[PDB]
Amino acid sequence: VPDQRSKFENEEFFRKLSRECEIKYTGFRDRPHEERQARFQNACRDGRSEIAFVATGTNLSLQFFPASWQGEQRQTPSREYVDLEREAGKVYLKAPMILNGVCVIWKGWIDLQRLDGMGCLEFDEERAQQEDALAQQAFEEARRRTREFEDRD
Amino acid sequence: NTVERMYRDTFSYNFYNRPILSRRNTVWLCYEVKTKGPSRPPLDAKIFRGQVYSELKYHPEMRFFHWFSKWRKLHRDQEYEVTWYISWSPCTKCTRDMATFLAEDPKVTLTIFVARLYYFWDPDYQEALRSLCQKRDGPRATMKIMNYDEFQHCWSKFVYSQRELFEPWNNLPKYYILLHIMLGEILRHSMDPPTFTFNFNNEPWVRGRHETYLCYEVERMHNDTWVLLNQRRGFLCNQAPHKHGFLEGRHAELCFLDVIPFWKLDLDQDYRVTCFTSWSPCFSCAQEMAKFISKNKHVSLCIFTARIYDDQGRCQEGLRTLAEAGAKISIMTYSEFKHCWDTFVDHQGCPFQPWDGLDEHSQDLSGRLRAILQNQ
Amino acid sequence: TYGGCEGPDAMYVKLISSDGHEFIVKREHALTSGTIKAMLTNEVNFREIPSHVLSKVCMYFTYKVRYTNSSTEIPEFPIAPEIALELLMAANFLDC
Amino acid sequence: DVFLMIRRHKTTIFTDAKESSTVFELKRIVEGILKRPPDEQRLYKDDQLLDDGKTLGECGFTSQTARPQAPATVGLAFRLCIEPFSSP
Amino acid sequence: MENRWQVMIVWQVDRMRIRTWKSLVKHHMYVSGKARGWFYRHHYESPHPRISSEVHIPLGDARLVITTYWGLHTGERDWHLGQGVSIEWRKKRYSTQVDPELADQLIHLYYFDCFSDSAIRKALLGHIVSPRCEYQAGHNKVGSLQYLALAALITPKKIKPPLPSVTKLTEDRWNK
RNA sequence: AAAAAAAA
Ligand SMILES: [Zn+2]
Ligand SMILES: [Zn+2]
Ligand SMILES: [Zn+2]
Repeated sequence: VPDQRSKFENEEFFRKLSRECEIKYTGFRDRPHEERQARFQNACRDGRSEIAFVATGTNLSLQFFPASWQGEQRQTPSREYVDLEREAGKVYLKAPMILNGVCVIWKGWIDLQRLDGMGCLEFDEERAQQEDALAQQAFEEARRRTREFEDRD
Repeated sequence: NTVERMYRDTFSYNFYNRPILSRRNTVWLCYEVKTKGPSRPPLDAKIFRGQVYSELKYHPEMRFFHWFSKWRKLHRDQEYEVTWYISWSPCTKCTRDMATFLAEDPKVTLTIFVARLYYFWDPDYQEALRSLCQKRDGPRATMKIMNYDEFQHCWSKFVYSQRELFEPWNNLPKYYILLHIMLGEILRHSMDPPTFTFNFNNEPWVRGRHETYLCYEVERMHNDTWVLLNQRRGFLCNQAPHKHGFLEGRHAELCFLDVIPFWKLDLDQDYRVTCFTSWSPCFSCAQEMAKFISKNKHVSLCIFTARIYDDQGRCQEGLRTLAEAGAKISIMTYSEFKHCWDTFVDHQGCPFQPWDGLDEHSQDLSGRLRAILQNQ
Repeated sequence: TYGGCEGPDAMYVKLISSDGHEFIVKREHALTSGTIKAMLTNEVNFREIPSHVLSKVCMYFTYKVRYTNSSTEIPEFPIAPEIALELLMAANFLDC
Repeated sequence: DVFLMIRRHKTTIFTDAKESSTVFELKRIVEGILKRPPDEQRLYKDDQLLDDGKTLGECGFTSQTARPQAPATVGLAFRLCIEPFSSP
Repeated sequence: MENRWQVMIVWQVDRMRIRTWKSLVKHHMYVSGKARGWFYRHHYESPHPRISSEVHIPLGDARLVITTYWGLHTGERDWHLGQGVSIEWRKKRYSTQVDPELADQLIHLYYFDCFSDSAIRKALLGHIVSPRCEYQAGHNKVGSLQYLALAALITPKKIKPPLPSVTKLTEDRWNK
């Protein structure tokens, strides 16, 4: 856990920096604005479609897929959600992930009037100790290695 | 870049219509251009060449449209019909660009004949195809599968065939019918109301119903719930005997069983296939369906028939054995007729209008089917 | 840069080129080399390394320290074949 | 931040600083190593003497001029010799 | 009852890059023995409605999965970016999303040819160095001065067709 | 018989 936190705070992170970044909903680009808002809001309510949010200035996008499509449900010590209650005109997104070996939470908010908003990344302290220690150690050892001058001729 | 004709080996290698072929990395486009009106020889006809992996500007479709846009200027008050014979169906980018091109040009009609369907399982390609062809508010573009006549025309007019007759390969008709069913599924083709009304009448005394129609849909199991696979839905009919097609014509049931394995259903899941037929299966088709159902334990079969087809008494044995295999056989009632009308017919918003004596005929047929399946 | 080289906490280690040039570079940057790190007294004299080789190795120190943690859009590090073998010799000596 | 080169009398120092840093800051940097008062010195660039009051932007030098792989080169003098590096 | 989701990081790419990636992976799995041991899963082997293909790469006792995706509405206005890629590192029930550059770096630890330990010693004795690195996408970090110098004096091999790279597959071209 | 397709 201390190594994970140190990495998160001090490492050029994944190309997805923890700093606040403007994000936008990309779905149904072509269709008119009102149609886009209606479809996005309906998808957020239903939970039957998929929803994607892209960082405005890059190539990275976060995809929420229905947990059914994956097949076997994955055990979730922490909870992700798409809430539509804390504010009248905003949707709040919470998504735990494991990136490059460190557990994180991505938190975002989208304004349904404009279909854009802000997202950020934070360190997750709860699940780091719950995850298997052997797999953490294996990935850590693997990523510390270099191919060069390693093979024994 | 164009060539007048292609060699015999080139044609035989490239226009072979097995739905899944590798190592066909070139696209050949034979094109003809004519003027609307009485039949006359094409004004221009040639062949374009390309590689699938080349740049989009070098694809034969883009090259044809670039050539045509310039050549089209000589007489702009002329309205043209264009025919393509293409070994691979255009790609997703070309499909979209042709849609735009045809939207630009109102005085041009395009008919495309394809030997094979390229990437027919890609959802994005399917959407682009529906935009190009299905959409009646979009461009007037038709797409069809090459049959014997089209292959023979290409052999005659676009091949170096020195006094040599066209010789079909082994499974030309089988592959054609598979591809025809797949394309109809992708384009969401619909039955016209007259065909439905004439073929699906359940009056016991019918005159002139020599052909059997079959509408199919598929459902998948999940969370103890049947979820429709909107991709798998369509209709088909029997193939009349033909010297160039099937010598003794193929029954709709056999075509359906042929197309099922191409869907690549997962053996670890559970599926339900529902068929609505105007005639119940014959004895041989019932035997084939029973064998299929016995082998493929991951598929359940449901048959709803408008009429009971009986001949020589083997039909009752066939229905009995098909039922014992594990299929469910029933008689179409008001609900099923209305559902088929609303799902598989081009009703244009019109409501389903039942005919005279529907309910009584349904009841009599249900009694007959109960007697058949109970008595043995 | 108020840190006094003459003192124990130097803030700068002196490097003497075999050719006759002398540079000075922060202790942290020299720490990236195993030999100098083990040696470090506040002065280092290299028996063989020419002046230009010393300049290139120090520029590499700067570069790696600047981009040691960054893993995005790393710029190129120019090298020339006529100096490649001697630079490699220097690096092998220094365990850079 | 950027990195700088100062060469004079077969002597050199490698150090980093910020963009808007004035030449007074550069002289303060070199003071801790040269033990010589700042305003006495005068920098040199392209064999042009640098006055006591000078700024990066006013000088026109930019970040793209000085890189970790190719830092900007300027000479120094006391109360000038642009001595080249050794050659193969 | 609240809904449930899986969250992925998907790099938006164009279908042409996906096609080439598939072709290169297949060519080096079958025609060349270089990517032998990798597995390719067709679209019809996955229940996922959006999965287009999977490439599985054994890494010792762990595994690297590159997944391509179909029919994402996120595609650009010009449909420059309809499809997507994701990278995962799995071992037993543990999984982690992986950066494309770290992905190539982890791949190169197991599969292609690199300079041997005796490469430096041979080079200063003026001899010929072999094997020499042929996968430069596996050295995308800031390596030691030794590696940079050696790679300078002896050039890397240029395989044709190029070995498959996760970095080249998921590199931002639309926005640059 | 196989080719899910730049595996040529
Ligand atoms: Zn095309
Ligand atoms: Zn029959
Ligand atoms: Zn290597």
